[PDB]
Amino acid sequence: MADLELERAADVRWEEQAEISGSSLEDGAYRIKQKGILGYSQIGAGVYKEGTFHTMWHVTRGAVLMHKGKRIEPSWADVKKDLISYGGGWKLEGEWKEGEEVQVLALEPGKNPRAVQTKPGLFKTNTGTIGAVSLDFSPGTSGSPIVDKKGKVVGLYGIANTEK
Ligand SMILES: NCc1ccc(-c2ncc(OCC3CCNCC3)nc2-c2ccc(-c3ccoc3)cc2)cc1
Repeated sequence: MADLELERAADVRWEEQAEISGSSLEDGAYRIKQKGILGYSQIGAGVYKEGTFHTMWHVTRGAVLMHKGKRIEPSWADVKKDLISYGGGWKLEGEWKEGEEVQVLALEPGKNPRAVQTKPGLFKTNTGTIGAVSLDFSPGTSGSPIVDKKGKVVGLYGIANTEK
């Protein structure tokens, strides 16, 4: 049994002086940490909204999450979409405009949370036109929330569906 814990990194908010383009319980952004003999290790990042924890399927892999003294049990998951919901249905219905710049609240392992302002790449798909945000963060930065100018979570780092 892998020991997976949640650690709050910061508040989820859009930052006006973020940093732009390239060159890279309650609510908030949490890191996903696994207990190891070697030491603690961050394999993912998660978003906590309306009492529901959202992360990537591959970070959690369906494993139970420990937060404080209380355990966390997954309600819903979608392996093809790489999304896992803990304690409630998916609460993140926020959509990208497809025409505006976004901020990724990156939570790289061992590194302070930072907001970076970038414009997602756009490419066609059979389902719909999808925005792609691709950066050189460590793997353990997967599940880092992506927000619009409104400060709503438009996607999780790892993919950003465009619906205008
Ligand atoms: N681990 C990275 C990754 C990236 C994209 C997909 C993927 N691969 C294929 C795919 O197909 C589109 C389906 C939409 C529902 N109907 C069938 C097609 N979608 C997606 C997808 C779409 C949206 C998200 C997302 C992130 C945060 O909030 C939503 C994550 C992954 C799978 C793994």
